[PDB]
Amino acid sequence: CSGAQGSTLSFPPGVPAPTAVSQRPSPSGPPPRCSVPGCPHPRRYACSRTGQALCSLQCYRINLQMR
Amino acid sequence: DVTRIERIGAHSHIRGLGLDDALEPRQASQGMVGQLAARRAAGVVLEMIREGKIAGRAVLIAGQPGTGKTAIAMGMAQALGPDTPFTAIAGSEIFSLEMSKTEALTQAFRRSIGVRIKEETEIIEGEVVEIQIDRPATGTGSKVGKLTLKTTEMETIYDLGTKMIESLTKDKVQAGDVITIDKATGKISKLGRSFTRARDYDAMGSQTKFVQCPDGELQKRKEVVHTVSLHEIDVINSRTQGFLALFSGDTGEIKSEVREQINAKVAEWREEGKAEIIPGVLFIDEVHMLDIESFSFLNRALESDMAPVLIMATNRGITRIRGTSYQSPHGIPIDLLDRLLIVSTTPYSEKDTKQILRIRCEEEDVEMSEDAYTVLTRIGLETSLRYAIQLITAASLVCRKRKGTEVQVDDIKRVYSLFLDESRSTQYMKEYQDAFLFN
Amino acid sequence: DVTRIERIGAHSHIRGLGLDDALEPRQASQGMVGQLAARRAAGVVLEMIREGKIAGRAVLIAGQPGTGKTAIAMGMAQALGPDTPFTAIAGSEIFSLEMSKTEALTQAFRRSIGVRIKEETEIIEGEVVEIQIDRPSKVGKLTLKTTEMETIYDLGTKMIESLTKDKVQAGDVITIDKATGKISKLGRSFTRARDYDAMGSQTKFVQCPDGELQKRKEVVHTVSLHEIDVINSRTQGFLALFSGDTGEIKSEVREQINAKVAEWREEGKAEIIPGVLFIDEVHMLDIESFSFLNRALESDMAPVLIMATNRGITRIRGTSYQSPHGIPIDLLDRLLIVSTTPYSEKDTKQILRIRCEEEDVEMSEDAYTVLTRIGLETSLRYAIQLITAASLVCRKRKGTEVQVDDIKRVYSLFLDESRSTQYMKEYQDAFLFN
Amino acid sequence: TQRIASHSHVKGLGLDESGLAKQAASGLVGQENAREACGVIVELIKSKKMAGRAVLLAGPPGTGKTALALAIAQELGSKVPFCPMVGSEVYSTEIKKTEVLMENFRRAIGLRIKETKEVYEGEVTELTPCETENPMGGYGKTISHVIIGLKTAKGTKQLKLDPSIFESLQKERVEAGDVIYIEANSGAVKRQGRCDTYATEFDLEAEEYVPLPKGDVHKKKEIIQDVTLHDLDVANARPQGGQDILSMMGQLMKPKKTEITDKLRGEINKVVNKYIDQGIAELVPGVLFVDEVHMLDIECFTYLHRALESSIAPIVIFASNRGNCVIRGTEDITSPHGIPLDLLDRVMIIRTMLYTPQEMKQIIKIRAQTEGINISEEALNHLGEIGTKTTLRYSVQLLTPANLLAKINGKDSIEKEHVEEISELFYDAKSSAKILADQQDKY
Amino acid sequence: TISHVIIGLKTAKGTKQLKLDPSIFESLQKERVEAGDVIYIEANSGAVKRQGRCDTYATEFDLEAEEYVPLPKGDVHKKKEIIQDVTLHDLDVANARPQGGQDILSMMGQLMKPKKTEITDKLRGEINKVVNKYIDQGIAELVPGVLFVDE
Amino acid sequence: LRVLSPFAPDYIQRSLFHRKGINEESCFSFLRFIDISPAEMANLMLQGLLARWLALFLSLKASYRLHQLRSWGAPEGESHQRYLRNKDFLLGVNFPL
Amino acid sequence: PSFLCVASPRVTAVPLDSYCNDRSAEYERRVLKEGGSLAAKQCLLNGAP
Ligand SMILES: Nc1ncnc2c1ncn2[C@@H]1O[C@H](COP(=O)(O)OP(=O)(O)O)[C@@H](O)[C@H]1O
Ligand SMILES: Nc1ncnc2c1ncn2[C@@H]1O[C@H](COP(=O)(O)OP(=O)(O)O)[C@@H](O)[C@H]1O
Ligand SMILES: Nc1ncnc2c1ncn2[C@@H]1O[C@H](COP(=O)(O)OP(=O)(O)O)[C@@H](O)[C@H]1O
Ligand SMILES: [Zn+2]
Repeated sequence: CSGAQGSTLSFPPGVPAPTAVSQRPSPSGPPPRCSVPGCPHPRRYACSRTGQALCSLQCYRINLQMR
Repeated sequence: DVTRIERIGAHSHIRGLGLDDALEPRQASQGMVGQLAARRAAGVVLEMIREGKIAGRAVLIAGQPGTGKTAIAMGMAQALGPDTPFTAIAGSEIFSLEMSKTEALTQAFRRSIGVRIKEETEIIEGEVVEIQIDRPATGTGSKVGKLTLKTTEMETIYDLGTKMIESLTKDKVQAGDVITIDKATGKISKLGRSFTRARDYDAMGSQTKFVQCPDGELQKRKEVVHTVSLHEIDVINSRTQGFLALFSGDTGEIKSEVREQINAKVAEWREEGKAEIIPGVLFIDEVHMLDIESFSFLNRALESDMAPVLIMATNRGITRIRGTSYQSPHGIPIDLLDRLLIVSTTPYSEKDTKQILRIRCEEEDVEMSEDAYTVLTRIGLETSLRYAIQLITAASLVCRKRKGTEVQVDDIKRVYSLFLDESRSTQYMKEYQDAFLFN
Repeated sequence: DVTRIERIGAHSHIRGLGLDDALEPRQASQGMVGQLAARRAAGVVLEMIREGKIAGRAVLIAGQPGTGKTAIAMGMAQALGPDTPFTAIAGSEIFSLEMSKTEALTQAFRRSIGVRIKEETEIIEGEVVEIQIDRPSKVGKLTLKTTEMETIYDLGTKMIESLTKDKVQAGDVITIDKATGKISKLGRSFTRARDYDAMGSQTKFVQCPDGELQKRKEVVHTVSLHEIDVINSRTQGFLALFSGDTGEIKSEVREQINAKVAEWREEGKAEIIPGVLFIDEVHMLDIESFSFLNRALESDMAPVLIMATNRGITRIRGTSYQSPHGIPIDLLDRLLIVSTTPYSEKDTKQILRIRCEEEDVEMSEDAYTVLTRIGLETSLRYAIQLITAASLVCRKRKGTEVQVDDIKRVYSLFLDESRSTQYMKEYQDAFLFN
Repeated sequence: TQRIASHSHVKGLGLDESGLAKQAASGLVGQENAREACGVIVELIKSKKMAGRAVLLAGPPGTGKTALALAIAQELGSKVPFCPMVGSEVYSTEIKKTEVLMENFRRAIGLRIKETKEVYEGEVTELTPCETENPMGGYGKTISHVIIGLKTAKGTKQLKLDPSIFESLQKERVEAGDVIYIEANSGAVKRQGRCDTYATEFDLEAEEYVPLPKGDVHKKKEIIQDVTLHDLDVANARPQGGQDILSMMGQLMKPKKTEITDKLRGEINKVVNKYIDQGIAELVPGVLFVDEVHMLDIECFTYLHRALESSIAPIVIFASNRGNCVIRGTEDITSPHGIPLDLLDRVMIIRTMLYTPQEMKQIIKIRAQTEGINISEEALNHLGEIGTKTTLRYSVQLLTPANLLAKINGKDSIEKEHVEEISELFYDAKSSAKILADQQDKY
Repeated sequence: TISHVIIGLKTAKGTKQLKLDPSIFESLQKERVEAGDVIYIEANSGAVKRQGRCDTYATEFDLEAEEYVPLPKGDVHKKKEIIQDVTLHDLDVANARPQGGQDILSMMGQLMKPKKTEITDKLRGEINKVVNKYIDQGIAELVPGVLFVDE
Repeated sequence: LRVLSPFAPDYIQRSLFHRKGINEESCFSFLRFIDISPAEMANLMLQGLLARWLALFLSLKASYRLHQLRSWGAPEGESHQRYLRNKDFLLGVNFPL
Repeated sequence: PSFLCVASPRVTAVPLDSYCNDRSAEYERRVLKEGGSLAAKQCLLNGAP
């Protein structure tokens, strides 16, 4: 409807209340960082051979050299 | 301050032919002055155009450059008025790359026959009180609904149909909108919002100026007169949903079977009284631009019962017909020149020249002294009339730049020293004869 | 052995346009000879092109047939090098069957202005090793390989939908622009090129990539102003850059591109590299097309024009009138004229030696003597055509260094104009029409 | 920097406010009576009174008759449309000669039409339908409005919207933390993408992330838009919205110039009057400038007879360098300035003169200090003499190659020896033609 | 799901099984192929054609709208060296306009008529750059020919 | 004739990102400044008039999203008077009409 | 007005069709008579998939 009291929308009992409400996700304060302890960089990807988060080929060598 | 799209141009001062009801030319009236013989003749063919009984009659207006051939052509365009079609063509405009010459002339003819239709329809014009739209939970789609409309006097409820519901919801119609619905066409239109129900409201659904609530009875008649040329009837019929071709001009060389069929059905709408037919004018200005191929089309086009009254103008002497070797009068083949009446214009006196300059200065809002008119009248006989008509505004602007209220004789002598006559430029072209290219 | 798609043409002995730091010409260098004054003038305009400060400059290079007008223009194009546009057209390339002479010239101008742009990117490039997804939205992971690393991405939902629409497999090589989120297959890794017995028409094999997986860099693109004009002409305009099927671009677009490209230059986001338009045999441009150059030489982003021409006082095409070079006088004083001169015998030896150095041919100094006389008694470009034929006659003669008897043989086999027209008179009424 | 061209110094006509012309001002020198004439033409154009009244500049090559027509554009400034052409633009393959003129006659008139833009935009923090605890009779539950929470760098706001919005917010595939916008004049809603704050919740995801909008959740401005009547002619003749097969087919097909009817011109005139009367739209009658007018043919000229008379038309500037030439598209009809006598009758002519040696030297000085060049007096006093022997354009055009040569020879200003070295390397039209006449048999 | 499709083939000379790429199986389904059809596969190109239903099934119905062909007397599998001739003009044409992309089996290719076009200068620059890459890899070799202009 | 095509995604990538010169002109450079990726461009050249139609239908969706971004903010130059962005050659939205 | 559209072809022919004598060939003309994919058919008929 639209009327002198503004608009309204209405559903018969058993229609799905189809306007399901939506609300914000609540992520961590820091973004995920590189696993190498000397590296300030974000995670770009993770190693397939050992599972650690990484940011570069420099960190990929420096990780895999010591596992 | 305000300035509309049409402004002061080379014929804007002309507003008719200035004839009395006995069809005699007044010495100065409706912006026309002098030129009695051609104005008289133009009056007769104007009366023949208003009569409209006879098809394919034609006129050629002739005489010196700058002697009111086009003035008289615009004079009769304004005397004929907006309700009857007058098509101006400069003769070059038919040399299309999109379509051949005989097509471009057949379009110029058929653009100049009006078919006039009264569209009378019933409208509902009201302010939306409330709407209900009902939609199935899934189903086949059998939508249903109700709508309510008001005026300052009356209000009512409508039970809505299936195609109405999509046309309403397509234009986001809502309470407080003022709308005008055509019952025969099934089409909505939106006039604005009323000041009332728009207070029971949200973050904005629209932003426009409000409109006052509609008055009187909620259901009322409308009437429109369309003036549809034969050319646009042919174009609409050339391809389905072709309506944009009326603007873009992209439909070339239309099938003859369309014209043959529309010539019949336009006669049927006259015999039914369903539509008026109003034959108008085609003004082929500078017709000595047409090729002998195009004149030979006019010989046999200008004998159809659907032909408009055709007016040529031209300024040429014995000169060769464009696209051939042969010399002839007006640059036209006698094959055509035998068919149409010639209206002869005349050169101007001091009296006519001064009187033309005076009516021009009136339309351009200019004050000049009688001494400045005396020197400008001399200039308009020592040189062609259009150059004198070109000093007027320049002299008014130089007068304005020195903050004078009236153009003096030395304002015109100043401007005459500043902007050259052709006869003076073509004289200076003799000192620099080594420096200009390709003499 | 392996013949490239480019091979010895008429100009390919030049390697540039040899000059010292003072723009002083060397007598013989970079594959050019003589022509000292004309090469200084070509050098001065070449430095004027490199500086780029002033638009719409024009040079007319003029002088007798065979005196090296196109040899300056092609040598100058190589001395300017790549990385700055050099549109070269014969004058008659502008008479299109779909667009005006105005348009073909306008596009030839606009194609000669290069805009350089910096662009910042990270792009993934690697062999996909495997893909895993599961249903609880969706969740998944995929592994990428490059010769230096094997690595995993815990990709999102729209990416899982996009990969499952591209149907990618283990052993494909793929690229994704990380900022844009768009997938693009390259082919299948060479190690995979056998696990099918019959293979799809669109399949192609590529090496496994190398270096870092998600390379991060800014890069420089050079793109010419005409391409920006075409891209904005219609919704999918870039197809017309290749198809050729475009013309009569609306002037409202071209003047918008001037404003935007000037604006990017003031905003520091792009820089304008002025190129060259070379019109070889300009003399056969029509009078209407010459008059168009009178405004296009004035736009504050016109190229320089270099016009070669070969004509005395001659009828201007499309008119009765006669003028220098076959060019209208109102363009000739917007032009600046550079004149060649005929070669001496001493120069003509050196150019024939330079052609033989390029063709890898050896000749007696007697054969160079006789050929220089032939190339002086008749046009230079005929002697330049005897040397290859003398080499092939020498091969058929089972020789190795060519001799005067080979030159005299080929001279008896292939005629020049002056001898051929002389023999034509002796049978004239057997030829058709005059 | 921006790069120099053949008119970059021309900043205006440099008049006294009495309308008289200074000897040298606004980057021009000389032509005083022709600059005074252009002064009256600037007043004429600024007045908005007139239609179709027109001028020809006529004079020898290189006398300044394009520089004056550009100086008029500088005295008018960017706000009024000045539309340039050569006569040779008219010979299109797509469309007839006279229509290329008629379109340029419509480019030289501008609307200046001012309107409000208002929009709601931000990252969607929540979508919260709000129920009424009493339903209407027979129905399970009912919504009065939807709340959309929107965020921008300036703050967060709960907008209230009518429940029809929720249908469109599942046509758009919206989720919390998208950034979206809603057109306040229209009620339409659109999705831009996931907000950049979330550009790390996967190592790859198939969307380009959108930075958070800045300013308030509700934005308002006025904009003074400008369109030529020719832009209205094309936008009406070929619509661009895609929701029908005629438009998609017409937009996949090659774009084509089309012979727009006098009816479309008519309807656009009828409606811009409807808005100009209401004060919604300003109008700026502009200038059409045609150079090389002698390249138009007698069919073009015989169309200009109608176009220059018509009560709508712009003020028109023509330029020509010609003597008594034959008119293009006629066999042997000689006429002054290459223009038919019955068009030449319809225009005022401004005579443009040759320069004296002192005026040429003064032009060369004004060029050098705007081409970025320092010249010695012994160079300038030679270069004005070269211009006297040759032509203005040649003697001006020698400046930058003389600078290049001077810089190569390690010096900060052009010397006498550098001017004559460049003059030895580069021939002018007169010195070149003599070599063609001497060597007549070899070309 | 579909890494490959195994297909079995028979002729009067013997049998093979082949491991098809899913793009080739998509082509088998394009041709509406089923077991007991006689098929030609061109494995170097991905061309597929139904020759007809095999005549061992010619009695599956007494009268049905299929043409039956005898079980091929030829080998299951055939090899040749073949040498392909292609001109630079064939590349300049086939890469300039968007292809028809539509192997008859379509209908958009009915609407836009094919026509000759002024193929750009730049594209020929890229065809020369791609051909240079391939003659360096030895996948192609070059024969500069002759153009002969009568009249 | 389709394998030797410069429209192959391999050659587009190798033209676009693997160049030798610090400055070096190459084709498909404009694809960095229109919303078109190498495989989408190859597919648009080889799938014919259907892929033309879908790439058109998406371009209209992209036009409304571009117009908002193009007309409601002015954050100077992207790294202090440097670097262009995706879609920056699409100027068909800057016309008032 | 709702009545200016009144011209008509005098004749309206069926689009021409190529009969061919082969089991594989006749599927191709059938596919063309249907419209050659549901994607391309929906694309013209309803505007996009
Ligand atoms: N009799 C007239 N009365 C008023 N104005 C006239 C008259 N004759 C000519 N004019 C005006 O003088 C000018 C010349 O007339 P025009 O129609 O252009 O001449 P033509 O077509 O014969 O060459 C125009 O400005 C026109 O409006
Ligand atoms: N100065 C030169 N040094 C070396 N080769 C030259 C020189 N001048 C001309 N050539 C060569 O001589 C031939 C004729 O020169 P070209 O420029 O083509 O003549 P034209 O001026 O008539 O067009 C070509 O093979 C060209 O490469
Ligand atoms: N009065 C002037 N004052 C200063 N520079 C001028 C003047 N007149 C012409 N010029 C310059 O001389 C050159 C030729 O003038 P231009 O108007 O372009 O030639 P044309 O008259 O043939 O059209 C241009 O560089 C122009 O800027
Ligand atoms: Zn580091």
